[PDB]
Amino acid sequence: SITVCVRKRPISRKEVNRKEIDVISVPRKDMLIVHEPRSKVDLTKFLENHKFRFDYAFNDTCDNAMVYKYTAKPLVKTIFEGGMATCFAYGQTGSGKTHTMGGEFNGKVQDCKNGIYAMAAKDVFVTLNMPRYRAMNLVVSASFFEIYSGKVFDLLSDKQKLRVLEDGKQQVQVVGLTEKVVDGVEEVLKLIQHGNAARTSGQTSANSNSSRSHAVFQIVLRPQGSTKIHGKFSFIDLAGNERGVDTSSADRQTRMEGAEINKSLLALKECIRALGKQSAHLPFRVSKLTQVLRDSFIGEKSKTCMIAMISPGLSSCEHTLNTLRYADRVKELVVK
Amino acid sequence: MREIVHIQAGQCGNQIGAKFWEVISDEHGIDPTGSYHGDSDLQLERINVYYNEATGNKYVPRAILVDLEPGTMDSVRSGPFGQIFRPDNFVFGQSGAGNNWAKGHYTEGAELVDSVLDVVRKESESCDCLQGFQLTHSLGGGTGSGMGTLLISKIREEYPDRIMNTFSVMPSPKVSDTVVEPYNATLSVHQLVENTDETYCIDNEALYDICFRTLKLTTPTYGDLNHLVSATMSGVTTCLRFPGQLNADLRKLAVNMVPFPRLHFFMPGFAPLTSRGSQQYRALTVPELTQQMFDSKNMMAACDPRHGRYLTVAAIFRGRMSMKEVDEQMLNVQNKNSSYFVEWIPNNVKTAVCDIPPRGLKMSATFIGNSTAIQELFKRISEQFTAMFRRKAFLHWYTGEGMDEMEFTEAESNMNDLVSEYQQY
Ligand SMILES: Nc1ncnc2c1ncn2[C@@H]1O[C@H](COP(=O)(O)OP(=O)(O)NP(=O)(O)O)[C@@H](O)[C@H]1O
Ligand SMILES: Nc1nc2c(ncn2[C@@H]2O[C@H](COP(=O)(O)OP(=O)(O)O)[C@@H](O)[C@H]2O)c(=O)[nH]1
Ligand SMILES: [Mg+2]
Repeated sequence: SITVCVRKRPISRKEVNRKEIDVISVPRKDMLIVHEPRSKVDLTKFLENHKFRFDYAFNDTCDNAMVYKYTAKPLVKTIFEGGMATCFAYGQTGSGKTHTMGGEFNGKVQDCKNGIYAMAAKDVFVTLNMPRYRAMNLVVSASFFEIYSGKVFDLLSDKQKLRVLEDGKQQVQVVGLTEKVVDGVEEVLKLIQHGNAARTSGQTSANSNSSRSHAVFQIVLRPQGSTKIHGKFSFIDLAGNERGVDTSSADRQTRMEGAEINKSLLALKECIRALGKQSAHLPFRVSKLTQVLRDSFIGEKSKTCMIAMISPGLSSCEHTLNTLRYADRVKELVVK
Repeated sequence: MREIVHIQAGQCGNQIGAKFWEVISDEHGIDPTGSYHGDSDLQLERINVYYNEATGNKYVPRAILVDLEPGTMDSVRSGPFGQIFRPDNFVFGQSGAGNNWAKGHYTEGAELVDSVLDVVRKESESCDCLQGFQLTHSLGGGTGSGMGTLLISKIREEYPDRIMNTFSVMPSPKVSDTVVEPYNATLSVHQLVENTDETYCIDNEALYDICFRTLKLTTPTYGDLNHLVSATMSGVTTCLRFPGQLNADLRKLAVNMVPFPRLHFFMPGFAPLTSRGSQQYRALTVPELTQQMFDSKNMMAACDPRHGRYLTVAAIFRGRMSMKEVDEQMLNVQNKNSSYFVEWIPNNVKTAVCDIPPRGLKMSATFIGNSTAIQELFKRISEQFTAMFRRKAFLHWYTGEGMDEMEFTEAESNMNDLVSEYQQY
């Protein structure tokens, strides 16, 4: 019961200067074709077509509101029934992941009016103001993580290093996170704008705000005067594997975080296929990113929505077939 | 008036151009140091055909001798055939193409043609009538087939009024270097046939089959086969400085030997067939070698003259002999075999008697034929080429060297059209 969507991103200006060839076509509503140039043994080049079918496929002209309406917008009428719901951002680095989740990259700033964080935090409140659901008298509170160097940090408080422990009921609890109480939608935009300004990110010329950590934004839905948890919507922005040509100026510091981004995703790649077959010991405790994402897969009231991000060009055709094959494996999953 | 500029290239061109000179300098009797010591005026009036002039019975024998690798240039300058000619015709190159037709034609071989064509522009203005261009090369090598075929086009577009002949050397599976060359073969034939007039088909498939069987030289060298081909190349050019009843100049040879509008590959025969200095041979009688010219084995091209219907049968005789028996023994063939020579030309050329004997043979002969037996030297190359090509094997040695993939297809289809052109029976 996992919905999978894919989003081809458009071609940048610099990739036109290097004369990049676009190979990803989205001809229909829910298909995609990868045009792979292949050569035979006698130097006769030919072309392969890799069809895919998803729940919904996005073009390169789609905006973040349309990506929102088909991914996280159906999952708001779930959090007000008692369940919990998440969404991933899984792909290559540079493939538009924090442009979808975080917001539109407006150069020096982050226009957080776009993004999936703000558009769902707005839509909780409109849903909370309906007379059917206003009767429950709930309290919306928001928290916001950061997973850097395998360890959990916090971004509401400045640099509170955090632990990952477990309840006796087999429930992972990060403790002690900061959980501010949100008044309105003008309050939750103040968290996200202050949150993204403190997220650890590199500084270069190609991707001046490349993600260096697996940011997790939670909106906790609590009844008033009970201190339980009635619903959670946990966003997940990943960091993305990077192992193509990342040899620019990488010192001992750059590949220190560099090999730990790739280590955290192999643990995530294994838990997908281990859930694919049956009865195996699900390696959730390998990386702490997989221990946070435990309730997304095996949750009895969990409805997730992975958004597979795709770089369009020819030089990223290798990572593209890698990334699309996992999302097809994510789609073919029946937990319970 | 009747001047000839000569040119040759390649290893096979240079391992016969030394063998070409030593035979003609002893049939004409020419001293290899630069001088001449003879007696007859048959060998003295015609000194301006190949050769220049200088005082003191000396000259410079002009022939453009060129290859890129310097090992071949230093191997044809050692002996008495070395100091015979002009040192300013020392035209060599920097890096020898390693049996690559592509480097000898487009990248590297198309660089030093200006150092070759400048020599030809100076050996043309000094003469008064240039009556040909001769060429000796191998049809499946590197600069012998690369540069030697390109220098045809550089002169044919500058001297189009000159009849050009090439002493062609077809390769063979038995004697072989750079083992696979149907790629080097048909690329060298395609630009040859479209740009030449006369083509003498010499192959090493027949020059090794004779030595395996008749001369019993089972494992020879190139120089043992260079001796065989250098005896015919004097038997051909004896109609250039030794006149006779058939005044058979190369332009007159061009008209009298080419029936169809396209050139054809000539299949020369030979005299009684031994090596150098071998005894146990009879007197070279005239009626015996009629069977030795029309033999199914005595051919310088591996063919089938029992099936190839004759077109031109011009055979030049050499040596003081009876003129009456020459006319009678030829009439034992066409008057008995109507399928061997067939009805195309009334009164075809069948004799030309020279009196000067070659150095070592008295009353010899030289058969020069042309017939449809040269199908089999087009089918054996093409069947060894179509196995190379319909799997596109060994394709990448030319495609990265500034070539085209579809130039093979024309040079394949040009050869297949020759075979269907030969069933005009
Ligand atoms: N759909 C889109 N339309 C236009 N520009 C886009 C789109 N998606 C991404 N971009 C641009 O692509 C650039 C890099 O996007 P980004 O979101 O950083 O990729 P990324 O995968 O998140 N890199 P990282 O942050 O290390 O994961 C930015 O300039 C974005 O504005
Ligand atoms: N009969 C004969 N064939 C030769 C001789 N030298 C070379 N060849 C042929 O020519 C081919 C080699 O071509 P080559 O001239 O060496 O190429 P290049 O030196 O790179 O231009 C071989 O396949 C041989 O069969 C020779 O002296 N006699
Ligand atoms: Mg990002």
